[PDB]
Amino acid sequence: TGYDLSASTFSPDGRVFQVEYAMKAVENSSTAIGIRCKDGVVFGVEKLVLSKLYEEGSNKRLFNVDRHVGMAVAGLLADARSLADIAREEASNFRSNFGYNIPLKHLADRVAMYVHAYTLYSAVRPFGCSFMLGSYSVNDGAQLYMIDPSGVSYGYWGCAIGKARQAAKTEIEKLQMKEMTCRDVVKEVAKIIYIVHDEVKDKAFELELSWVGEITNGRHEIVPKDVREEAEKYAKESLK
Amino acid sequence: SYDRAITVFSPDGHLFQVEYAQEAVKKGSTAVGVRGKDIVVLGVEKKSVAKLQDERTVRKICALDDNVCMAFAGLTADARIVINRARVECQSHRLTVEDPVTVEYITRYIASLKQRYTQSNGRRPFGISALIVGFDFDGTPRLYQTDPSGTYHAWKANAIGRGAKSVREFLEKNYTDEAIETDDLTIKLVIKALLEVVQSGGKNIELAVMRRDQPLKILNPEEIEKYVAEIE
Amino acid sequence: GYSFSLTTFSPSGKLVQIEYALAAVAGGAPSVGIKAANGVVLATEKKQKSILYDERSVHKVEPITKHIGLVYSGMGPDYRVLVHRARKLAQQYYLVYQEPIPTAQLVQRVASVMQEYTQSGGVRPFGVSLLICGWNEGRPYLFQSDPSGAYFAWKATAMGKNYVNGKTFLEKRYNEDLELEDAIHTAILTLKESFEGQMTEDNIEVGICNEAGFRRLTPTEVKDYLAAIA
Amino acid sequence: NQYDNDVTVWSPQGRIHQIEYAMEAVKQGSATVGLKSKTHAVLVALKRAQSELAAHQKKILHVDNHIGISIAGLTADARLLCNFMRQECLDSRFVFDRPLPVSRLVSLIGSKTQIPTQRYGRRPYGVGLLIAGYDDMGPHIFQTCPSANYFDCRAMSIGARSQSARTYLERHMSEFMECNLNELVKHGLRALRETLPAEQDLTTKNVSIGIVGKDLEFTIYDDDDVSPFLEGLEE
Amino acid sequence: MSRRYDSRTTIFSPEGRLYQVEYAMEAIGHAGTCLGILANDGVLLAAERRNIHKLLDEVFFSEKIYKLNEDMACSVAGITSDANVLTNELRLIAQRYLLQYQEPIPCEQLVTALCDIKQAYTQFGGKRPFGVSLLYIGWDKHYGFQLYQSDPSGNYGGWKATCIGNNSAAAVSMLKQDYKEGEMTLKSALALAIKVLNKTMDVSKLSAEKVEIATLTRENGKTVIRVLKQKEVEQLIKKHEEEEAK
Amino acid sequence: MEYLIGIQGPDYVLVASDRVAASNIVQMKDDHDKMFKMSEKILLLCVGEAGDTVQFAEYIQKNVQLYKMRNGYELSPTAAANFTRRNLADYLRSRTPYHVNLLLAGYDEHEGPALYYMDYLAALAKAPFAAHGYGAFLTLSILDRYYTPTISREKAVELLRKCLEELQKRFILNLPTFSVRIIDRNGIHDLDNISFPK
Amino acid sequence: YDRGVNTFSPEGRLFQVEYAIEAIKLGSTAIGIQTSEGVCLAVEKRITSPLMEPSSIEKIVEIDAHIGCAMSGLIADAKTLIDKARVETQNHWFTYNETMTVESVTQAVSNLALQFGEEDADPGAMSRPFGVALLFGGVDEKGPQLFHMDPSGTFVQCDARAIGSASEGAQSSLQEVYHKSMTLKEAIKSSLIILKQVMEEKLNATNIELATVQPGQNFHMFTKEELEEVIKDI
Amino acid sequence: SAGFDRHITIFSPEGRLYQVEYAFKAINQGGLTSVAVRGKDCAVIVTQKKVPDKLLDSSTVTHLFKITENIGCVMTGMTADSRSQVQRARYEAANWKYKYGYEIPVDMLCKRIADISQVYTQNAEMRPLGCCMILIGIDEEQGPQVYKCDPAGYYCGFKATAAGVKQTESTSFLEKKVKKKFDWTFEQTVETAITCLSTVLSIDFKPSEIEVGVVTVENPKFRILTEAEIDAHLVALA
Repeated sequence: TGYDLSASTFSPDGRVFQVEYAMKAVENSSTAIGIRCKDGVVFGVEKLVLSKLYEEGSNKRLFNVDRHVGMAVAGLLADARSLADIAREEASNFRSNFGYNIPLKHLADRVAMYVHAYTLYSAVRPFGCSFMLGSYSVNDGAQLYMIDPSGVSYGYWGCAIGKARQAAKTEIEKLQMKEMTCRDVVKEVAKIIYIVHDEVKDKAFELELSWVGEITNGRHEIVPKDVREEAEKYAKESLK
Repeated sequence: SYDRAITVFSPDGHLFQVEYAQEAVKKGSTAVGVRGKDIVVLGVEKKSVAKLQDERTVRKICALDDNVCMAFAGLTADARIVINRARVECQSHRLTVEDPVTVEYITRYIASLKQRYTQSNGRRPFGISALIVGFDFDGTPRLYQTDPSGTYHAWKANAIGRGAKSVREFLEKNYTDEAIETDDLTIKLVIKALLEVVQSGGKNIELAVMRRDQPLKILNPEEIEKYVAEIE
Repeated sequence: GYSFSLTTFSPSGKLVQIEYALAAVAGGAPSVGIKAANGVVLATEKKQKSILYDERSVHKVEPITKHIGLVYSGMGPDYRVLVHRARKLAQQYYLVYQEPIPTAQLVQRVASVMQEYTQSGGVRPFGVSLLICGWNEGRPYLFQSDPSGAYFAWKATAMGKNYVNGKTFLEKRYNEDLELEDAIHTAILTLKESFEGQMTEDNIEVGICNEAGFRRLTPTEVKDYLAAIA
Repeated sequence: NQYDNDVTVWSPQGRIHQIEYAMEAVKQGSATVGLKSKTHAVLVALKRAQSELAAHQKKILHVDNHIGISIAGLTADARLLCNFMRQECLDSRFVFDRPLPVSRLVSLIGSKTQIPTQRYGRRPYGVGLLIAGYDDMGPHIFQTCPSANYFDCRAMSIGARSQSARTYLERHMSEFMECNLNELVKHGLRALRETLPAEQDLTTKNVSIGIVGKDLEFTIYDDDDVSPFLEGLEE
Repeated sequence: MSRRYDSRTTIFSPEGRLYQVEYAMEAIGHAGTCLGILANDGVLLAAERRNIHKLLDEVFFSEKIYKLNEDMACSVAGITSDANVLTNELRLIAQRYLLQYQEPIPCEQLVTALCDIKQAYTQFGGKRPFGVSLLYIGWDKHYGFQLYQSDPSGNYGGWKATCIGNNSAAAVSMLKQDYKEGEMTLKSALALAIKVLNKTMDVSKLSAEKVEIATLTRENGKTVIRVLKQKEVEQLIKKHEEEEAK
Repeated sequence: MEYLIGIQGPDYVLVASDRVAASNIVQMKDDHDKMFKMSEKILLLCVGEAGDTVQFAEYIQKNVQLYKMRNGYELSPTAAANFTRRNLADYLRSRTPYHVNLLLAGYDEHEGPALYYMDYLAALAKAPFAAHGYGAFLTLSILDRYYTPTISREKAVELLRKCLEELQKRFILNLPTFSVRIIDRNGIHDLDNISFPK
Repeated sequence: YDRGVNTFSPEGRLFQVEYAIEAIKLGSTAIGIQTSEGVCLAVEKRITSPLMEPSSIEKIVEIDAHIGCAMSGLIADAKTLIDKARVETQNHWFTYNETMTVESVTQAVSNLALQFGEEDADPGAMSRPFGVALLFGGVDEKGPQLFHMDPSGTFVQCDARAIGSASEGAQSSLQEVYHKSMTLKEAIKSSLIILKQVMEEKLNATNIELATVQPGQNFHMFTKEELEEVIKDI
Repeated sequence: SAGFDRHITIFSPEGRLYQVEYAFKAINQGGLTSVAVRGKDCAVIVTQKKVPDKLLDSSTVTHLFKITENIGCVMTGMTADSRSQVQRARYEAANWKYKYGYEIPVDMLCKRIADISQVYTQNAEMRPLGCCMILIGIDEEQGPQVYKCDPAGYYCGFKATAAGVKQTESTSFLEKKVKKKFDWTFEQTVETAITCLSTVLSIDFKPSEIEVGVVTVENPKFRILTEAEIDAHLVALA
């Protein structure tokens, strides 16, 4: 009887529907995945091109958070573009205040604190986005976290966001991602994305990948097309 | 603080909140006025008197300045705020500009005062319609009626309150320029216009006038008794 | 932040929200207090579902200062904030006037804060009631406050469930010239008439004030009061 | 009814109907088109008039020397953002002494549209925008939306009958990069030709264009400057 | 702020009236019966205490008969809650007059100063109005003895006589027939008040613990507010017990 | 420095002041009016820095007029003083403290005439007579000689000129042009401005 | 009730802006016309009662020497915008020591028109948009230009437009009557012919107002003096 | 029910709060459980860890928290509410030591935390947090202490606690168990506390299935028990 009219009200079952409805916007968002490895972390994005008018590089869901940190999101595409600056705030302030690079956990903390800040009131709405954050460090190495629309942070060997999660997750639970190198698995990561894909609504798409890890010496970089074509044209061999 | 939209439109475009402010004006006390040459006569009839009331506090005829007085008909609540703020505007107009308060200028501030709280967020419109009377430089009579909506006009003869539509309609036939040459022609005619709602009464009626450069004066029941003595 | 007051008038004119608060403090744990002779006696009962919860840890009886202490019947957690602001007003009193605060003036300044939350927006009224115990200028003081902020005063009173029976039991047993020790007896008698079942020293929570200050009783001296002697 | 009321209300579908009806404001107004070459970028928008006595509303605005915009949607939301866009273009040279990249400028355009979406009681701007400009990397056309998302395209047909005229942009898209100043206009005029029947043509009063280019900073041509371009080509 | 959870207290009715304000007009009608009488040599206020019980402390004072300042006192009829908040804010504004002008505040200036606070709510701020009705008596350096009556809406006015609380309407009917305008005096207002009370009082036996009356009399060039002890009051009650029949 | 003087009589208060305002080595205008009309029965004077006199006076002057409108009756002289002082003392701690030396005159409905003395330090002292400026050095010794609380207003006018003409015989400034106004039961009345037929 | 001022309609319209047009249709009817010599602005006073003085209601005010102002629809909302534009003109003149063009004057009105809102606003915010209609004529180096404005703040150069209750029958006829470069005084008398048709009352001298502007002459309001010669041709 | 009492926070016709009681029962929706037992020299918390995904890291996901040097923590409820509320608990002890210059006791720590959760209940503005906080530690004079803070703000010293999906059944199960009233040493407090959740949930916990934090007199710094010693306590039943 209107229990869910705002997020500030708890349902008689104790379940908050508005934050759950905000997750349903993520549940209907496009699927992107990334997985950490021993050498580093790899990111990926499935971009949906509806019309030929879209230029290459448009609708880029690959984000640059910091020197050693990238970002990949699932949800409303303008949401994390605010969090992009917010993530750069902690990236700039930490290096300004404490004078060295920020670990992934400390960044995933205050951001998750900022995600949960908007679930409280009735005068704001929670984030309609869910994202993962990897990195690489010398004392730490590849770590993988994810922040849901409710602001919860978990450690992950692997993770999936967007429309179909367990479709990739179960397959990621079947194949061991632990001791393998991101350079070898980046070919199979595209294959998992192609398995998540189905043609009913969506027709054509493209793959977007990013670099962080020992191959990049810890500094987050971007993959060139040809090296990705080595995975792409190999994923075309595994497409069937 | 408190920010919310108060005044909104209607399916036909009318203002619900503003029209209800005009409803309390008609169902309040009845006040009238007429603009002569040398003098303007005002009056109000209060039938709520139980004989136990002190008649100093019930006065709805106030003075915003020596050159400008006022009366009102409507909800008595919001009237006291406008009476105070306008008197503050008077002295502030004198403090800023040595010239006295212009009768037309003080209305535009009050009209903007009303309209502001009407359209501004987290406010309420005034339930008062005030009659502002004042004379400009060198014997220039000016009579003003206001509206809770903020629109003001000028009137040679005017009426507000209960059954004032018929009073204006009664004056429509009975108001000419052969009359209102002297205050005696204005007053009696006003009382003749007051005879619409007369209950066998008029000690309930309080009269006050302002004439030229002269300061405000309130008529006593004795001067009223002379006018009450002539009915037929 | 809400700037709009959460309480409005009823078609009958009575406050609807605060009227519910009287039923909120009604179903709470009963409490008894009496102003007798040298001080004011307050006997409450701390009851839980099992002995698993410690008595000494958290007490319903808390001192506001050496002189003054409070009890309550109603929502439990709502009594917390009232303790801080009291002591905060008590210290801000003691900073200005360098003296202990009289029981009279203290309640008005505390009740004014309670009534600010029935006016300003986005704040609900309190679901707990206060019994003010203080001793000043030689004469003991016992006051009663409600959720609406109205402060009362009583020679003897009762609060919580079964106050109907309690008030009738007070008009019977209560008399004048009763000592603090005798006022403890009447408070225990009312609780025996109110509470159902066996009554131990761990259930009942008692504290008093006198010329020597406000002190909370020990479980050992209550054993003699569990025998229905004084 | 229930959940359709406010922007911050999450429907069980997850969609925000006030952002939905914000995108509807684009369909409720005149069609605007823009396009770019390897260097030049051209904005051709249909100027709309309510009646035939009144002149046609000018949708083309001036942002900076190298940047200009056009709107399809609510008409007064432009000057709200236009004051900020013209301010940021001044902030660039006031500090960096160089023209601001379009990707950095549009990222700030989305900002102002991100705040009211997640806060109660406010409204997004439901007007469609066309942002084109020349910089170190050449022409970049970034279209925004009331959803606060910004895109990048070579050409766009938006507004009333948007998808109907995109077939012309889809067929000649390969030419748009190879098109010269005239060939951008030749396909720029026929871009609006697909938005109107032959009974409504491109004329001096109801049509205005603008062009920014490699060595040519953004300029606006309205009636007689486009007269040799308007006349001589047929619908 | 949302919408639904905001009840919009400041919106007019379709009849051009205020619901919350008029609910307070009935709310004060269920309050304690209270009246006052303006006389030549003084003024008094009769107030019934809604709590009549044996265990009541009753050691302090008349409880709803307060003291505003040196000049003035006040009675209380309404919700006892908001009455205490006003008395503090009244003393504040009352001392600010004495701060700058170094004079005791007159009765009219003090009333018109508070009523702007009441109207600052009904007009704007979103807060609920007051459910309290107050009578104002006092002496000033100009107008002398004054009797004022406030309301929840902020309006007020002077009165020769008036009654508030329960049975205020019918209490005026006895004041219409019996009361002589301006003729009454302090000692004669005693008999006049209780003679109207005893019939309008719903609870019989006419005891001092029910209605406790205070007076305001200026003495030696200074205003003095006095509360008659139950001894003298019961003597005045027995005086009415004489004047009821004998 | 400009000079002010006033005298409180039993039924009256008589004030006199110089109308000359000067700067540098020259006297710009000799008709400058120091005497300001606050209300019907109340009138005010001031002296100080050239710009602060007229600036600060209108604030205290017009604020009394706002009171007269609300209650219908004007302030008493006693209420005007303490309202002027506290408002003057507040401007001291601000960035622009006003240099002020003033004389407050008025006719109360009971106390009758009243005279009040204040300085740029905002110190209110009720006295039957007061002076300001450098003239207070060469004048006030004359008043204590010839003044009595029972003095008539016509004796005051006489003794006033005896105090005023001392400035040209000794004091270095000219200050030929003086003004005179008086308040009584009937309120503010005016007298001929004192001049010096050189 | 149960809605905000920023809530879009199912058709993609602002609620208060939808009814802002319906609020204008209850007001007075005005017709502006652009021509070579200037911009004609004429409106009937729409007297609501005989006892009202016709000088009380003034629907034509002069902000700039060559540029005037008009009022239609809701009467109160104009006096709020009267000062706003007059501040902008002098704030512009105090800066550059020159007169603002007629095109930029309409730019400053739409800036304050959309300031309405609820959350994230100032204390001087507006709850609802302005329900007043504005026709701004004037002459400058750019020439005489007629500007029609709506409640939403949209302004455009216009040959002729009809606003107010009688606009319907007038606007359809304005397309017929107004042609090309036809002069100013001919557009004055040709308007009153249709105005006499669209109004529900008889045409009187003081019942309407007439004011125009020329390139080498300041904007001037015409009293009953010239109005006798106006009505002389009918 | 009358009016909006089913939505915002206002007193019911009988004088209760529906919204607060809703979120109170929302703690059961966490799909887990926790318990805390006070020993002679130590305070033991046995809480459940749910790791359904092998991708989910077991170490980084924990209810056991470190508030300060000498104090640990555990949380039962919504993780978003928990993880956020613990950050403010660290501000206190920080500001505490910045103010009074010593470690905050377990007593005063729960007070300031739970009193701020009351600002939720008092306001329809901010919703209460569905996280049920249980704090332990050491007070060198009183030894170990065990507290639990409900979303309403109520707290008391507990010999044993109840949290998670089954709460009322926990205290009912702890009736006969605590009725023994024997003195539990460090190892006896650990071994007895493990029996609690093992019998009710019908599991027979594995070392990886749960996690147990402890703090002791001799070791005032908080101690995280590794899985090596957990199985050593698990064989006490066998």
